[PDB]
Amino acid sequence: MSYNYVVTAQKPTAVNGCVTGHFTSAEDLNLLIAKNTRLEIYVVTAEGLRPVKEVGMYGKIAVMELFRPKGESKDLLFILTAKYNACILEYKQSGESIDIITRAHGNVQDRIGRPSETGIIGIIDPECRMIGLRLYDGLFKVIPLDRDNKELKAFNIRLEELHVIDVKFLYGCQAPTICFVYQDPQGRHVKTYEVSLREKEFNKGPWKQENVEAEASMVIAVPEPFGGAIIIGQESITYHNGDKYLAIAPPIIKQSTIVCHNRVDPNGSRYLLGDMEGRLFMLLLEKEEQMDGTVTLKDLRVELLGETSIAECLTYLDNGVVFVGSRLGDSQLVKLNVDSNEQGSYVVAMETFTNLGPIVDMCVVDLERQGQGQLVTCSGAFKEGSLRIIRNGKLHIRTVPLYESPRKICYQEVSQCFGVLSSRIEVQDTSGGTTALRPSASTQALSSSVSSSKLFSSSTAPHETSFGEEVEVHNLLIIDQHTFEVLHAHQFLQNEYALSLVSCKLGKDPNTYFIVGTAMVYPEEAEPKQGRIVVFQYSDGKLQTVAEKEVKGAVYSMVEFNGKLLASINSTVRLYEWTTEKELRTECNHYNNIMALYLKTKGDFILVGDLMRSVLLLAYKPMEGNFEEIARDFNPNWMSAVEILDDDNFLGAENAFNLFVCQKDSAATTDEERQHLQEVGLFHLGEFVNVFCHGSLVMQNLGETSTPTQGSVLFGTVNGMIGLVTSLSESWYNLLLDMQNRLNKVIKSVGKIEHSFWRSFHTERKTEPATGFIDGDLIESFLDISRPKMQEVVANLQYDDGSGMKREATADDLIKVVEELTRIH
Amino acid sequence: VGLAGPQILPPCRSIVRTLHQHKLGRASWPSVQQGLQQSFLHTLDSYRILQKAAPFDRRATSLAWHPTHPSTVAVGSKGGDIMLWNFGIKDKPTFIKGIGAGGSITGLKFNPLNTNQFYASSMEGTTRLQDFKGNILRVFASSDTINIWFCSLDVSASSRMVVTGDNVGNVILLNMDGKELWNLRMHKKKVTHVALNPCCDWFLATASVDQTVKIWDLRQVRGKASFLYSLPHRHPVNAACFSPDGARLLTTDQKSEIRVYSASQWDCPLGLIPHPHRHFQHLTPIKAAWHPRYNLIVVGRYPDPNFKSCTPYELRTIDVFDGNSGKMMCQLYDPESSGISSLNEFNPMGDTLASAMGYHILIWSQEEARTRK
Repeated sequence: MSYNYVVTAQKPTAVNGCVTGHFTSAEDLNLLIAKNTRLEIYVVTAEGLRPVKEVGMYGKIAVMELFRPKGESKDLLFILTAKYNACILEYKQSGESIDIITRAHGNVQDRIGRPSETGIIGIIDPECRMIGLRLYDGLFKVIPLDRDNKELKAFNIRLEELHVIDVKFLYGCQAPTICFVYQDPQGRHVKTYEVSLREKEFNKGPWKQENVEAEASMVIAVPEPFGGAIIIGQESITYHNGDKYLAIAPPIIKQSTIVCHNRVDPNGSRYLLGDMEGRLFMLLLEKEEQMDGTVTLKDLRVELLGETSIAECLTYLDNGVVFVGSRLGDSQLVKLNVDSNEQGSYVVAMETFTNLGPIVDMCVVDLERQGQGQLVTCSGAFKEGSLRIIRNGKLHIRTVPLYESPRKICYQEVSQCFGVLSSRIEVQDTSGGTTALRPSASTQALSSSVSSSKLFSSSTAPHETSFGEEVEVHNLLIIDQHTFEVLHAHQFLQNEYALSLVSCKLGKDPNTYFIVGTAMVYPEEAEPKQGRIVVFQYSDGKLQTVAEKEVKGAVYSMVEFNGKLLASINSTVRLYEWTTEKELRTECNHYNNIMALYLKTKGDFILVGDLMRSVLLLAYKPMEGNFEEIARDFNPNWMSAVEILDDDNFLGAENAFNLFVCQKDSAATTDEERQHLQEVGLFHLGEFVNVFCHGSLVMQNLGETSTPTQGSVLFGTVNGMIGLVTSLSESWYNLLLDMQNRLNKVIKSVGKIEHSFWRSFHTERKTEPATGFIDGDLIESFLDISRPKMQEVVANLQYDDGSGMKREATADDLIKVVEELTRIH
Repeated sequence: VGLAGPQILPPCRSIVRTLHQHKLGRASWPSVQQGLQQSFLHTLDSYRILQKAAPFDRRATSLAWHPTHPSTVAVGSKGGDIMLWNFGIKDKPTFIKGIGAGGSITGLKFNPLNTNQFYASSMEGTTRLQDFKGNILRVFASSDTINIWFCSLDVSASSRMVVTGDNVGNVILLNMDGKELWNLRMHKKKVTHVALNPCCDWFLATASVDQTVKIWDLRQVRGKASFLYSLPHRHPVNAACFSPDGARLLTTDQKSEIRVYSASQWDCPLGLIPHPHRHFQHLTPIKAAWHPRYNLIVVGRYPDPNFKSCTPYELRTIDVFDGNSGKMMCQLYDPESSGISSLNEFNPMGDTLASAMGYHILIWSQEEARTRK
C-alpha cells in the first residue's frame, strides 16, 4: 500500500579513491576517480583534465587498481564493491562509442566472516600473478591471475595476526611477497610472508620481523632499485629491506596524522604525504651506490610543500601537477613549484572541484522568490567546512567558507537570518587556555557574546584538565540570509557541545527564539549525564539569554510541537511548555528508549528514531495530556535518520546503508498486533543518510493534478549525494517496476552485477530482495539508450495511457512518462 | 579479569561523540558498534533491579523467546509442562501440563510461521509440533521404544529444515512436513545440543558427551562420519551455539571452560574464557548464549572451590564477557535470587533478559523512570 520512488538529484561528489595509469590507450596518461558509485575517467593534458567517460556501477567501489598482465597492450582495471563483487574490466572505444568490457567477474563472498576494522583492503602483485584481499580478520584471500580465472576463483590463507593495519605486495621478489603491519598485545610490528600458490599458503618471508611505532599506520611498497618497504607512523618514518634499517623522527609531522601517500618518481625517489590539516609534504629518498650496481637507501628527508584541501588521496599527474581528492572538502588540481612564493609555500591551486560532502544538515528556503526553494546545507568539516546554497537552473552552488565545522542549521524568517551551530579545534596555548589553528567564523564575527550563563556553575564539581588535551569549541553563529556574513557568534561553555538547534515560536509568546540543546562532555563518562536547553532571542545583532533548563543528559534532538518544545534527552523524549514567565517546564515524558537521537512530528503524532530501538510511533493525547506508544518496529536497525512521509508511513535509514519503510499493521486483530510496525519497504541506497527534510527544488506547478508521484522529501549523504523520495500509487509502482525488470534484461551492467543484488537489502544479520522502491536512476536511464533498445524494453507491454483501457505501449509513451518523472528533481 | 565488579566500574572512554563522527564519515561503523556495546554494558549495570518473577512446578529445562514481540516468552519444564507468558498484559498467562514425571521437555523453539504454535522435544520420545491451547498438530518422528529419547532440537526457516538429537549418538533431520532423509548416527553417546547456522543454510553443528563437537554439511555428506570438521575437547560439552552473524561459534563444557572458535580454521581456537559452570545431575545444564547485536557473551556462574579463581569474591551471579577479547565486563547480582541461574537468554530485541533458575523465572529490565504530567 506504501509505494515509494527514489531518485538522485545530485550525484555524489566526494572522492573515495583515485589512481593514474594507462587505461584508455597505451600512449594516454589517464586519471581514474571513484565517487562511491561513479567511476570517472579523464585524460591528463598539459592544461588539465579532459573528461573521457563517466559510468555508474551497481555497487560501492571500495578498491580501484590498474594492472597490465603479460600479453596485454594496455592496463586492465580491477574493481571490488562493498558487497564483494569483484570484476576485471577493459576499456573499449570504437568511433565515438565507448564501452567498458567485462573481462572477468565473480562474487568472492565467503559464507562466514566478520568484516574487519580497517575495512576492505585490496592489492595486486607487481608481476600480475595474483590479487590479494583483506576482507575478514585472520584471513587473506588470493585470486590467482590465471587467464582462465574468469570467475575470479580464490582461496583463503590463515593469518595468525588477526588485527592487520596495512599490507602491500613487494616489488622485486622472485616469489609473490606481502609485507604488513599488525597489532598484538606486545605492540605494533612489521612482518612479511611469501605466497606459495602451489601450496595455497604463506611461506617465510625474506626479512625478519621488526618492532615499529605504536601508531604505525601505512605501508608503502617502494619499487626497484630501492625495493623494500616504508612504514609511516605518527612521529616517525622508517624503511626496511633485508638487513637495511633506516628511521627518522621529523618533528614537523607530529602535529597531524599522515593519512594518504602517492609516488612521484617511477623509480621511487620521491613521495607525497598528506595530513588531516591539509598539509602536503615531500618525502625524499637519497640513493647510495653499491659496487655490484645495486642501490641502497642513504637517507630519508621530509620537506613541507604547503597546504591543500584535507586529502583523502593524492595523485601526481605530470609536470608538477597533483590531484588532491578530498571527501571532507572540494577536490583540487594544484601545481608544485621548485621555488617558494612570498609566504614560503610551494603550492599553487590550479583548479577546484565542488564537494558538498559531508552534508550533516540542511533546510529548504524560498531564499530569493516565493515558490523557488533553495537548499542550504552545512557542508564540510574542519578548515574545509562551509555553507552551500543550491538552486536549480544544472545546479548553481554558492559557497560560504567558514573555516570550521558546521553541525546544524535552522532558518529564522522574522530575523532574516540563519542560526548555525559550529565547532572549531583548539590546542593548549603557551600559558593560558587554548588557541585556534587559524581564524574562522566563530573568531571573525562582527560581534560576539560569550555565555555568561551561570545556571549550574555553582554546586557543580569541575573536572580537571591535564597539559596536552586538545579541545573542541562550539559556537552558535547568526548569519545573514543575503550576504552570508557571520553577524554574531555565541561561544558556549568550556567542554559543552551543542547538538541540536531549532528556531520557533512557543506558547502564546509572540517572540521568536533560537533554542539549542547541549551536552556536558567529560572523558570518563560512557554517556553524558549533564546538559542544557537554552532559549535565546535575537535582537540588535546579538543573542540575549531568555531562559535555560538544566537536565541530566545529552539533548540530542529538539522539535517544535504545537507551540511546545519536544526534545530527546538520553533515553527519554520530553515535552516542555513555555510559561508566561518565560521558563521551560516539563510537560511530559516517555522512557522506553536506549538513546533517542532523532525526532520528527506531524500533527499530534511523533516519530522517534532510536539508537537501538530503531523506530517508535508515539501519539500525544490532548484530552489526557500524555503519550501512548502506538507502535514499534520490532526488527532491529541501527538508525541514522528518520522521516514522516504521511500519517501512515514512516521512513528510516540505517548504518548499513539501507532504507526502510514502516506502516501500521492493517491486519491486526489485537492491541498487541496493532503495536507492531511492519517494514513494508526495503531498499539498499548505497549511501549513509544523515538528514531528511520536506521540500523541493523544482518549481511547484500549482494545480498540476494527475502526476505520477506525490510528496517530496530531500535527503543528504556523507558522500554529498542528494536524493529525493516521493510517493507512488500502486499502478504506477507496478508499471515502473516491470519496466525495471525489462530494462534489467536490456541494460549492460558494468562488471556484470545484477541490479537486484545491488539494491537488495543487506545487513550483517539478514539478506532480502528489494520491495516497495523504484530505482528512479534506473528508470531515468531509459532515456539514454538507443531507440531499438527502448523498443525492446517496451516490447510486449500493456500500458494505460492517461485514463482508459489497456493497449500496446510504444517507446514514445514511455519516453513521455520518464520525462515527466525526471522533472520532479 | 578486573575492569568491573561489585566495586570496580564498567565504563571505559567517553567516545559517544563518535556518532557524529560517523555522521561525518571519518570513523568506521565497527568502532561505533564498539562504543554502543560499551553503552549497553553501562546501562546493564543498572539492570540490577529485578523487574519480575514467575513460578511454576518442579524444574526448568529450556527457554525460548517469542521472536517478534519483546515481552513474550516460552519455557519448558522437567515434567512436560509448558508455559507461555507475556509482560504488561496481566491476563494470567497460559499454561499446559503433561505427565509430570518422565516427560521432560528438553528443546523448544517457536514456530517461525504461526506464532500460536511451537515445536518441542520430549523425554517421551516424540519430537512434536503443538499448539499453546493443547492440541497436538503433528508428531514428526518417534522412538517407538521407551528408554531411548531425544535431547536436542533446532529448526531453520530460511532452509525449511528440522534437526533433532538422541540420547545414544544418532541425529535425525526432517523437513517441516516430514519426509525424513537422515537418522544416520553421528556420535557414540548422548547429543546435548545441536544447531543450524542462520547466515548460511547448510552447515550444521552438534555436540555430545563424547568430548567432541562436530560440524557437518547436511547436503554433501552422506557417509556416516564423512563429516566436515571435528573439534576435540578435554571434557564433555553442554552446548555449542552459533553467532547470528555466523562467523563465531561458541562452546561451553561441563567441567570448567568456554571456547571461542572462528570461521577461520575451525580446528584451532581464538580464545579460552575459563569460568565455572560445573555439571551435575539434578541441575539443569548451563547454556551460554550470544547477544544478537553485539560481541558479548552471557553465562551463569556456579562456584567451585577447586576452580582457580582470579577474582577473590565468588558469588552466585550472571557474568557478561566480551567475545573477541577474552576478559569480563560485567556481573549481575541480586539477593533474593541466590539460586543458580541455569539458563539465561537475551531478547532478539535487545532490551530484556530472562533467567531460568530452579523453580524460578526472572526478568531483569530497567525501571525507575521519571514521569509525565
